Amino acid sequence: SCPTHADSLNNLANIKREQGNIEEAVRLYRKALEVFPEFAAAHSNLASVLQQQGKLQEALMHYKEAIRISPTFADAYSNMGNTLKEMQDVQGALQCYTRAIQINPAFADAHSNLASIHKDSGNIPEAIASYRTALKLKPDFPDAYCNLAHCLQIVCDWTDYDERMKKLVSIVADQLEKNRLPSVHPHHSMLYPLSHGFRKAIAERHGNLCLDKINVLHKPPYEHPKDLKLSDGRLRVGYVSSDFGNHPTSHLMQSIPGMHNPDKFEVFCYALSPDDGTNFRVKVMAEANHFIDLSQIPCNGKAADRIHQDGIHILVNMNGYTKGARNELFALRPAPIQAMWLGYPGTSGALFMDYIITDQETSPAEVAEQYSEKLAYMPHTFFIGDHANMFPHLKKKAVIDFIYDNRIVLNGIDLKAFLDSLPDVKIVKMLNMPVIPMNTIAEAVIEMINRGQIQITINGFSISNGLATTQINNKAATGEEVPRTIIVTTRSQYGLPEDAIVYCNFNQLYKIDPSTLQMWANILKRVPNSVLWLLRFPAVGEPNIQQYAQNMGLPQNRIIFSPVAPKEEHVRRGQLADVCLDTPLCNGHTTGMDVLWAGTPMVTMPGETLASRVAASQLTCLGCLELIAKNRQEYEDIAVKLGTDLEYLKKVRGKVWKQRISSPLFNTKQYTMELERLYLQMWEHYAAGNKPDHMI
Amino acid sequence: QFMPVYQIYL
Ligand SMILES: CC(=O)N[C@H]1[C@@H](OP(=O)(O)OP(=O)(O)OC[C@H]2O[C@@H](n3ccc(=O)[nH]c3=O)[C@H](O)[C@@H]2O)O[C@H](CO)[C@@H](O)[C@@H]1O
Repeated sequence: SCPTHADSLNNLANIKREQGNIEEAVRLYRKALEVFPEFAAAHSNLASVLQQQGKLQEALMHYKEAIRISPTFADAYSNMGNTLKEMQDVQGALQCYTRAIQINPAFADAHSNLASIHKDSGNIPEAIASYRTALKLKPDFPDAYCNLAHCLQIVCDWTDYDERMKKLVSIVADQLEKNRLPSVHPHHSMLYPLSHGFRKAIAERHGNLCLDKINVLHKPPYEHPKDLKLSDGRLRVGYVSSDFGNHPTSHLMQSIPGMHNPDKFEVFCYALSPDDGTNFRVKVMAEANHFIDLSQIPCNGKAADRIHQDGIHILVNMNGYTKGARNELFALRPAPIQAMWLGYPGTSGALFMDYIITDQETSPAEVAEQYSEKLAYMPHTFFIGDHANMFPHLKKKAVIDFIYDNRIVLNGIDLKAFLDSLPDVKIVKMLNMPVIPMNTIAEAVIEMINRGQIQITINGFSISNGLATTQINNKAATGEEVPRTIIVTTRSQYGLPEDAIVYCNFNQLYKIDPSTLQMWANILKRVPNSVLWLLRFPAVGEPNIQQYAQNMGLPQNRIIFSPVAPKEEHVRRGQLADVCLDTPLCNGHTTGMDVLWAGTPMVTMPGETLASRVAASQLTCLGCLELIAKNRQEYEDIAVKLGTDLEYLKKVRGKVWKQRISSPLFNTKQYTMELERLYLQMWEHYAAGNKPDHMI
Repeated sequence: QFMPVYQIYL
């Protein structure tokens, strides 16, 4: 039992760890702890390497031993807190982080970890403060700097934005050049001016973390099917998602599994998350051929075994590097063909994914180098929404003349019966828009809006206030049910001037960048009386956006903020705007479908990353190419023309209002059949004896 | 409470 002998083995393991050989490091750390057990450093190092192998319980054990041996070991506290956070023990993580700060007030890593815990809980102001404290203790701290950079992005804090972006690029440059895990998350990387190669390298590295966690399983490669004989001529497709529930993913594709052709396909749905009781989860469980709750199988080795023995041919990754992802399942390759579909707007960077389902308008062959996987093109757009199914009451509308189409709006499944009950109704032809003229009925509706009342009854029909949806029917409010009443939606509800062009953007404020606010300021200045409609998403960003708005010459009233609303109210109130200004940095993907379903045109400026070219692809599939701008000048000009030429605004709004139903954008049955065609191409390729290659 | 941001007049 020689401590110097164990010290030499410990340093030997540290070298082997720094050579990316986690298993040799493990062997030597345990070798050191067998020579001299009371070796606090060896316990913590073996804990760190076991933590990244995924053996959290064992890592926690060795962290406690190191802290027992030397209680002043603040580093073991913060790293034990990281282990507890990975175990969903946030309570214990806080105690570890705060006890480390108590023991060593100058220990920056504990402050940074405490900032991360606040960030994960939505406490962005407090996460910012703790990151700043950590950077004050340790100025060179890439994890603290990059995470703080994301927080400032979330709240639209653009102080020293240009210098920050350059520092982020250099940090990623260095970390990639030193074979270290980049401090920028791959999902965040599409917000900073990195090279496409930098982005792909970040994604590849975050995917190799999965390999480090599955290599400890020692699982042998699987035998994959080579035909459809056992499947009865059916192609077995497995959709893996942690978002079968009240998540935007289900809001886009919940009707897709039920629309597969049962003669050719067998649909497997693997939920990575437990049942949240929402109707989205109910619909997918009912309509899918099989539904497997992989959240009941934590072991990725066994969960991959379950997928393999189900006989999946094409396994679809709908998470990417997002919350709830379990891409270790895809790393064990239980299926012969593995593809990325919707949940992640980027490349996996890794080789356990073979394809990425996209379109030619979002992923052109020129930028086909930003994707590690091969490209699988869909006919028009890879993007789909379930708005035709979730919000059919928004299929037709009516207005009240106090003749705009977006000032006092009515929607309802039983609307046409109510309009026929009224004596005088004017039909503005275009299919057409009824107008309720000013009369005792209209007076009562406006009184209900003004008085703050929840609902009224007119000729026996239920007239509901658009702001009271959640107390009239909570599942109608969340989009789980179609409203059974008639809903009134006015500009006075949200403070929109009744005589103004209303530009809107209901995306999260993290997608706005200083240049985008500059373009919007230019557009608002050139269109007199126009307003910009944004959401408190988050609310702490509202003063920051307002501050930069004043700097660009816009007075206070030019930008109007409104609270975030339930899914149904959010989509319905998009009817009140005239034009939607999309965020060029990161396009509104689900928000883009939401605004287009309302019949509201959307000006976009496609970029180079997939995240920046989705809205353009949506507009191309819709059939509105005049809304797609090739540069900043054209983006501003298009929006100004829509805002100043009311006749042109009227024609384009009618164009969107009709092509939402006519174009394939919202036709889920078409999308599924084309998805099936692409699936069959991929299998024909593979069964012919071909490793994955581009599809068109 | 569902009051509007401003009110619509006669
Ligand atoms: C950059 C990014 O992360 N993009 C993803 C995002 O689209 P996208 O970026 O458009 O959407 P978000 O992740 O920001 O989520 C916004 C969601 O909140 C809803 N909402 C918004 C405002 C409001 O007042 N009320 C309300 O209910 C929207 O209808 C939408 O469902 O989710 C999609 C669904 O997985 C993915 O396909 C996209 O790749």
